[PDB]
Amino acid sequence: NGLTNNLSHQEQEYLKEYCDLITDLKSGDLVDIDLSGSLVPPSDVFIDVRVLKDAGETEYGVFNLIKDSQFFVRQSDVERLIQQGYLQKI
Amino acid sequence: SQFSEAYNKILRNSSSHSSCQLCLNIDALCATKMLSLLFKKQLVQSQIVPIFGYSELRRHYSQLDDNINSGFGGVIDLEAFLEIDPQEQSFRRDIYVLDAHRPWNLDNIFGSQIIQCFDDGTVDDTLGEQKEAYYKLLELNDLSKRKQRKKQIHEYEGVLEEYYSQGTTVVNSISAQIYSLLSAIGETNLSNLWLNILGTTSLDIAYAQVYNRLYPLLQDEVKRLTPSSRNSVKTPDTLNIQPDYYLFLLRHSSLYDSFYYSNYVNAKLSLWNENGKKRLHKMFARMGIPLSTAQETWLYMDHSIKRELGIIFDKNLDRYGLQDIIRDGFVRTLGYRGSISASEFVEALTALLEVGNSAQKLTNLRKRWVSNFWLSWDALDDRKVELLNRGIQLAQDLQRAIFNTGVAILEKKLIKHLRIYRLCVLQDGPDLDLYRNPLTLLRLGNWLIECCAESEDKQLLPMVLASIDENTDTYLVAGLTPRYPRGTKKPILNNFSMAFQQITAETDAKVRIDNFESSIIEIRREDLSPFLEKLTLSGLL
Amino acid sequence: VSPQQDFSDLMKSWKNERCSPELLPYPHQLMKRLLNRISMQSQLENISMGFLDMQNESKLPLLCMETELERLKFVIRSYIRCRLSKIDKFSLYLRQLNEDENSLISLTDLLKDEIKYHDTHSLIWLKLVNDSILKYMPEELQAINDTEGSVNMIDEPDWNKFVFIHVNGPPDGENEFGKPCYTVIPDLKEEVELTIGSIYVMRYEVIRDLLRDDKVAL
Amino acid sequence: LPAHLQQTFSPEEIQFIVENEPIKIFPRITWQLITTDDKALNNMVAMRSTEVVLWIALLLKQQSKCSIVAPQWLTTKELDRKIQYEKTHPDRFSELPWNWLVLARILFNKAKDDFHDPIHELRGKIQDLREIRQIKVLKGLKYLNESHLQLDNLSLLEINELRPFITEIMDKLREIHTASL
Amino acid sequence: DNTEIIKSFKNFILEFRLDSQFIYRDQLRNNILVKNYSLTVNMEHLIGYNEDIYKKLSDEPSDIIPLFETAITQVAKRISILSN
Repeated sequence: NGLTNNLSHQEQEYLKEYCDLITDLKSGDLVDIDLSGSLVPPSDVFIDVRVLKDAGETEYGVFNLIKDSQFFVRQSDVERLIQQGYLQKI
Repeated sequence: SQFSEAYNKILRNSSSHSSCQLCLNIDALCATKMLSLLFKKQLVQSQIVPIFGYSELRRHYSQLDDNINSGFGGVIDLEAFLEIDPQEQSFRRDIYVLDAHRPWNLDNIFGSQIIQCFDDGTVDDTLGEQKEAYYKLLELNDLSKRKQRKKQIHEYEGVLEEYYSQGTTVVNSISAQIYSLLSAIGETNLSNLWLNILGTTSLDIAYAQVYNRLYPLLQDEVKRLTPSSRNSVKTPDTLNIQPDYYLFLLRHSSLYDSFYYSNYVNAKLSLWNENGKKRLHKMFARMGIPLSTAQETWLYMDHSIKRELGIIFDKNLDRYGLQDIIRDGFVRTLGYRGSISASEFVEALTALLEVGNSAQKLTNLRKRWVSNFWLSWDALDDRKVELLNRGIQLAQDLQRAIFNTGVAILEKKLIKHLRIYRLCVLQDGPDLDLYRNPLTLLRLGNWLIECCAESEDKQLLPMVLASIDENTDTYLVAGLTPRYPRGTKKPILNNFSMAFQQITAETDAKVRIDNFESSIIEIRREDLSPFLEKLTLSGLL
Repeated sequence: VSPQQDFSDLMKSWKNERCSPELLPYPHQLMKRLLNRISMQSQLENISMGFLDMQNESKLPLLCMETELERLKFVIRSYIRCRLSKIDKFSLYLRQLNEDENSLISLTDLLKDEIKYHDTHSLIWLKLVNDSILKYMPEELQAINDTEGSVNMIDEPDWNKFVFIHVNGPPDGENEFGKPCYTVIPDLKEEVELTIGSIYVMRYEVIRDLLRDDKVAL
Repeated sequence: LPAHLQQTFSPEEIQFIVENEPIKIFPRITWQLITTDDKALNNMVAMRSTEVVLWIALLLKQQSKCSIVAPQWLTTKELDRKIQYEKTHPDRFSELPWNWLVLARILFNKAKDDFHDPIHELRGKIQDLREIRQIKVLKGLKYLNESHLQLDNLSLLEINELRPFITEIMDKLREIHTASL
Repeated sequence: DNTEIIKSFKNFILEFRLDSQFIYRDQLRNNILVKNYSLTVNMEHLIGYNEDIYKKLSDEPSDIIPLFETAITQVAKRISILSN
């Protein structure tokens, strides 16, 4: 998050309230956090990522996501798209 | 225009926040990789487009393009294909067209819109015909001078009709000029230089021709960079010239199989037939090599057999007329894992391109062909050997099937030895799936073309080829041209582009020009027969 | 108050945080001033937006600046998320520690985002355990805490656990008695003792005083 | 909740820690980062020594705008005297820069060009001395009991990876022992 | 002489280095702690190493087996100290 059905309903109830609660804390910071992801320290600064079944597609500029097209781009937007599994190589 | 200032102009147009915004030939890949590496070194981000479809480009460029400020195109004009329609000197967007084929499209040089002509510094030439194709053409007692003017106009139009209607072929290796340009700036990269050599070796199937005098140019680079004066043993990290031979799969396979699958040795020794079989063993009997010795891997063969190989070749192969073979071709030194001639790595990588992977299935398969390209682009690195060895061995699997089906074709003699042109078709046979790739049939046709005619006088003739399995008689038919055995004697090049334009201008029912390369076209067999009839007559050649 | 030292102490406290098995005082006095300073430089982007306006060069410190911003932001992300995790594991006992008079209450000094997530998470947690197993809530079993036996909701204030530690302390130019270095202490065994150049792993309890005093690295 | 390690620091995390190290360089130039701790300095004269933090030097080296000077302590003869001192000291783990492992890994990536023939030379030495250090750790490691652990001199990387073992064992020892009372 | 061959294979395990990694010393350093008391060498890598060494192994196997056993045990003694 990011940025089943077989399991008991009580879990989903707790789950939905938990995710709503963590979004409340995300609203609190306003730091920004972005505390659920970005686990690996960055370097340096640009990376080459390849598309994973995404076409597509936008943040700051629309980059026109194209299936099976590898790029050379900074870590930033990659962090968001990787959460959806749309990017493959890191 | 000069490359340097244009290059600086793209640098000026490169860095932006938000960024940025700007198949078969290996000759282009080398140039891409070297320049790509240069800009990544300078951290210049940009888009990478793996073009496949000749007409698909209109479905993509014209679809999603918003903030964009900045081997194909020498034939088709993109101005008509896109409909850019000049909008405001200082136009907002430019499109780079990298192409080595000549003659240039008329709309390319003159009626300059996205170009930024890439002609520098290759074809000057002259080629003074385009001057009268534009300067005279524009802007186009009075009845006499008016009829004189109209007559001269039609005269120049008649001259220009020859131009742009003739077979398109590559003139020279782009990598040479690009490396010269890069070296002008002073950069000499051991990697990049070897890659330049790789690209030049890639097109050797189409002779050299200038490449024969471009040998010292590469040799100069070999002199300008000297890894060591003397050993410097080993060193553990890190090219060299060697007496190379046209023989195929030299280093990873038995000398026996090397000739067995050799395309050059094939027709001369008539390997498909049994007569030359004993003649082959006879060549080994001259070499004094035991049959079991020939079957061993090149690595474990005795040192004596190694050092004496070239002298033995000099003392035996001449009997069969093989005297002109030994060449000083370059050999890379990566040290510890062993040296390989650029030619062999080229064959393996191209083999990696073709294997090692209603209309929706065909497009899906086309998508899979493009999918296999990135595996090759990834394969260009030296350190990633794991994947490379798979393609290296699969190359042998292909060559095995090539020479096998070849013998099958030799027994039935399906060739129609006509005076106009030879025509053939493979309507049925085992392992037809491999024939889907045009490149399969490209080299396959080449393997036939040199086989049926060595020459073997007289009058080398073009071959026709096709195959289909499903998708309602696709029958890809690719053009094929004769190969001379060193005896460019004439500027012949090609014929078919004009003929394809003439027949495609007729009723053209079910015909698909979807193939990016002009030489190959999809056609229904039902309609391929009249297509042949119209091809025979009126014969344009 | 020096940004250099603030950043030094930032990484310092981050390391101290991750090594420590249990909670530490909340440094709002510092955390706040830094969260503001980063938002200042963070907004300060403006020169980059104004740079596109001059069009009808050296962006090196620009993206370097941005880089260090997010980089330090990473550091603090691990720091905070780590504290949250620790609280999740210690939640029952920390609230029970809030119940007790002595010594230092949870509140804000030792612990705002934390207390909110604490109480809320514990709340919905109680709703999750309650609605599931305690329904079905026997009279004596109605309490979710130490009965006693065995036990629960008492874990895990263990200060006895061994952890790596490194002697480092402010120089006089106190407790340095010589000959080579400081200082003198197990309950059942004696001093070993210590030297500034070498790490001596021992009980986290005896060194707790020094961590409060900031006299030993982790 | 990353869960990893959670006790150990990730190797890449300790690499993130060593990013903080200052180092001398030789810039190609002949700024005023407002971020945090550099605060320095005016445009430096070409081929002149100036101390700067590690990661910025990595940046400048990626753009090749600086000429990194090799650390003076890293000289083969000095490692020879270290290995000498090691063969005669069964107990002491004497001198290590303590961050030197990751340094050498990084310096050989790019800074390799400035050094004089490090290739097939010191690389072997550092490996050799590394493993003899590891085993000397093992020889002192067999002695392990509460309450003392001889930590003496070691590069932080190896200490980090060996952490789970000793840390989780000693607790058991102390527990059973004190608990027996 | 006799010891030159031992020196050649000790200079093989200790002084081979492919791109950024040495492999055979790591093979032996893993195998002693495991209590293997053995070693495996890919002969194709040996042909990849040198040319005179392989023909020497090619000529007299019964004579060159002990120089391997000696080169195995001399390296094995440093790691044996490291390991009666």
